[PDB]
Parts: sequence; structure tokens; C-alpha cells
Amino acid sequence: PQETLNGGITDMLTELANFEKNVSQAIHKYNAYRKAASVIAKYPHKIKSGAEAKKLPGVGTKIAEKIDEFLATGKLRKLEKIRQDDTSSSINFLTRVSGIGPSAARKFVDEGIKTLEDLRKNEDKLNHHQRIGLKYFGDFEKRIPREEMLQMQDIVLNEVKKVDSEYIATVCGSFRRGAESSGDMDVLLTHPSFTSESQPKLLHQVVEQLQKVHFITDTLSKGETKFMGVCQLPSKNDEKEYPHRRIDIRLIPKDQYYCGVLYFTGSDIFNKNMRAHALEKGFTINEYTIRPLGVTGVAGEPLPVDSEKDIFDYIQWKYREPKDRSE
DNA sequence: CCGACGTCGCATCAGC
DNA sequence: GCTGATGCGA
DNA sequence: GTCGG
Ligand SMILES: Nc1nc2c(ncn2[C@H]2C[C@H](O)[C@@H](COP(=O)(O)NP(=O)(O)OP(=O)(O)O)O2)c(=O)[nH]1
Ligand SMILES: [Mg+2]
Ligand SMILES: [Mg+2]
Ligand code: NA
Ligand code: NA
Repeated sequence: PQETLNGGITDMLTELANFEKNVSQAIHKYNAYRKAASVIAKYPHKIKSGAEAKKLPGVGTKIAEKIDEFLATGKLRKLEKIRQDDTSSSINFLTRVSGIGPSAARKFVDEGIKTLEDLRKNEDKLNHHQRIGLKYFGDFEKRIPREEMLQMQDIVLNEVKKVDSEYIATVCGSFRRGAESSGDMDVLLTHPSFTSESQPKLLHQVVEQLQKVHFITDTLSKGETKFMGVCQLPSKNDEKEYPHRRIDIRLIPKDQYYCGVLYFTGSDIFNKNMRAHALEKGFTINEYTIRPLGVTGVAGEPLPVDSEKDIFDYIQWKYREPKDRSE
């Protein structure tokens, strides 16, 4: 609809979801709430009763009751109570630091560490990832205008070709879907000498080069196929500095390029129903392959993939442009 | 009544 | 030292 | 928390 049609309900469900994940550490209740928030978020009428909402898939008795209470009062007593709870709301908040999950947040709060100030007082107790998440807390929650995304892409493609002209770098994620803004940058990397059957340092050449031209500023994690770090556009002689941005760089086998491009172009919710159709057509799709499903449900051998739409044709789907892969 | 609820790479911890 | 398990983000 | 075997 418009996100506001049942906004209060979906806001409430989302807040309930976060407390289940971060505080209660009940990941399945977390998803149950988000599943209900999502299906309500697309329901094109103003909900007037919990029973009305209960018609939708993912909405059960407990949520139906909560909707009734919300409609009657404009609030949930449980939600009002946990909001003012110092321990629970502190644990919930600290998980907004990249690197601090439900477990780390609990440990910090248990030993009296509850705010960003407390975190800054206590570098000793943070790991490498958490320090950077702390250092760029504000920046990581800013969004990236597409104009900056294009400027970031310019640098990536240029430096990647410079190291080795036979690389292929493809920016995926929300950018490739043509979104007006993005939360981060995801880059897919491929090279002729790295395929599933079979040069050592392919990912770390590229990382090193982007560090050399001062694009990449920090490293959260780095393996041989997956890089997670921080980047920043260069600013002009007098102009204000750009925010620091999250950037992932992944090295995928060349003969699995399109399955990776599809997978990491998303969106996550597009992917989850694309594999979902696939699981009902006798197919299965991961980030590497599309495999046929045998009579007893067992997956056979990887199929030939030479384009993104090959995957689409396999599974009864008209090809869809990245632009329409919002869900 | 009760088990399922995607999967993955990397960092770090538990334990031998 | 190591392997396996768990946390984390995605 | 919701769904379904
Ligand atoms: N396996 C898996 N993949 C996910 C998940 N979530 C997202 N992706 C897979 C598909 C995601 O689309 C994608 C690329 O990751 P992002 O940058 O995190 N998401 P995007 O670029 O769409 O949004 P944004 O503008 O906020 O950055 O990777 C997930 O929970 N699980
Ligand atoms: Mg992204
Ligand atoms: Mg990303
Ligand atoms: Na329902
Ligand atoms: Na976090």
C-alpha cells in the first residue's frame, strides 16, 4: 500500500521482532514477527481487527491478540514495559553496533557497559570488528546516494582492471537493482584462473590496491574468497569529508559467475521466493549452482549456466530485470 | 503434540 | 599446537 | 510465533 496504512502495527511487530532476536535470543520468534510485519505491510486495507489480520499467512492467534490491544489502546503493555527496562533496552541498542550481536550485547550490559560512551571507555573488551563498528557507528547508519555509488564503482572498476585487466568486477546488491540509494556496496570478483575445478592471491591483490589509493580504509574480515571492510570516496581540496561506507568484495569461481551475480543481486526477499518456486519445480538454487531435484528430493549435478535467464528458464519463470527484483 | 524455521565465509572461543 | 563449535553479518 | 506433518 503506502507504508503508513498499517504502519503502527508493522512498527509494533518490528520492535517485537528486535527484542526477540537481541534480548530473548529467540531467532525463530524474530522471523515470525518479521514475516507477519511483511505480509501486513503489503495488505491493501486498513486492518480493523486481529481476526481480520489473522486471515493472512504468518499471522496467528498471539499476534491477532496484540493487534486487538493496539487498536483498542494505541499501545502494547509488554512493549511499553520493556522499553523502560534499562537492561533490555540497553542490550537491544548495543546490537546496533556492527560486530556486537545478541550475545556480546548481553555480556557488555551484564558488566555495566550499556552505552556508546561505555564502549569508548572500554576498547580492551572489544574485538577488531566491534571497534570499527563503534568508530563508524553513525556513518554505517547513513545511506549512500546513487551518485556516490557510481563514483565508488568508478574507482573499483578502475583499480581492479589496473591490477589485472582480466578480472571482472560487478557491483551487485541494491545498486545493480538500480536503487536511488544503498546501505552499502557489494562487489563480485571473477578471474579466469579461479574456477570450481581450480594464481594464489587473487582477492588480496584487489584489496591491497584499493588500500593503496586510499579507497579502503579498514578491514573487518578478510579471507581468500570474502572481504568485508570500510571504504571512503576522496574529497576535494576544501570540501567536507565523505562518510565512511561498508563494502564487501567476493571472489567467485568464473564458471559460477551468474549464480553468484543472481544470488548477491537479490533482493534477499526476491531470492527467498525465487529459490522457493524452484523447490516446487524440482530444482534448487544456491549461490554456486542450480541443481535438479531427483524424485526423492535429492539434488543431482550442477547444470550449465551461461546467463542469468538460463536460471530463470529452468524454473518456469519469465526473466526479470534486476530493477524488478525488489521481491 | 511437536519439529521446522536457508545457507555461507570468517573471527573467535572451547576443549583436547 | 590442533579441531570442532559458536558468534556474527549477510 | 506460526505452520503443518
Ligand atoms: N544468504 C543471505 N543473503 C542475503 C541476506 N540478506 C541479503 N542477502 C544476499 C542478498 C542481498 O540483497 C544481498 C547483497 O547484500 P546486501 O548489501 O546486505 N543487501 P542489498 O544490497 O539488497 O541491500 P542494501 O542496499 O541495504 O545494501 O546478498 C540474507 O539474510 N541471507
Ligand atoms: Mg548492498
Ligand atoms: Mg552488503
Ligand atoms: Na493466519
Ligand atoms: Na550488531
